[PDB]
Amino acid sequence: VVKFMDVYQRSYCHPIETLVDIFQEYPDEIEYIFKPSCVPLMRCGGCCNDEGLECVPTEESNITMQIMRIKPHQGQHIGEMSFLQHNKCECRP
Amino acid sequence: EVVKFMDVYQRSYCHPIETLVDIFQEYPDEIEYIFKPSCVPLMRCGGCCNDEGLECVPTEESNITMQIMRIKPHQGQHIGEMSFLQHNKCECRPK
Amino acid sequence: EXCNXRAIEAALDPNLNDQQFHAKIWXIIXDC
Amino acid sequence: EXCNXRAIEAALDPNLNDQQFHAKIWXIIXDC
Repeated sequence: VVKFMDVYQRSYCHPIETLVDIFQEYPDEIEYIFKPSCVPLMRCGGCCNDEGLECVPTEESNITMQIMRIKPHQGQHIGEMSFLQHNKCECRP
Repeated sequence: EVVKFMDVYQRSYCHPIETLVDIFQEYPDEIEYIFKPSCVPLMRCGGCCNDEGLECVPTEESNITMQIMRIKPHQGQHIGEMSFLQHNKCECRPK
Repeated sequence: EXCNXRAIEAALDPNLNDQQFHAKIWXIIXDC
Repeated sequence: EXCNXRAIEAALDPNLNDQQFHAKIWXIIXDC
């Protein structure tokens, strides 16, 4: 049984690897198709354990990945993309 | 320092990953009590099958047990253990 | 373990509030 | 970067399909 202390510590609000849809991060073009269609990103996770507190990113950076953009029957190219990452998270009103 | 395509593919490809799930989602019923923490870390299926006709499902699964505070507001708060389902394996399968 | 002890007795204190108890346990996590 | 070489070249193959291409990168994921 995992101890309350470890559950509390490990689940408390903090940046965690999160698999995000590229289409959610780029709704503007549903024209292409991306391989992989989802990407790992450090994002805010956990709970602040308060009613009146939410978890927001404080520090944010930019990561760059090689992804396949694929236009069906029109051809497919490989390139770089930039995604947002969360370097720090805080519990705030 | 740009991450290579192969590593992006491998790391985002379908697999069990740590996932913070709200306890109220694992127990939609009841809801008389309140849970501290309000969310708990659980291995779940994540990623993409990179196919149109495939979805990612858990094939093998176990049970993890955690010490959580169950709290009835103004009625008191006690500590106990709860069991959640975790995913030990995931695969890409049709639908 | 005495650490997880402290963290449980903290959590059982009715006369506390979320943020005070939060502080109290995150002393036992700051240390242990 | 050889392993990643093969992994990009495979992915650029138009005449392949999702599941065949998949196999090919995973032949290089069979090695690296």
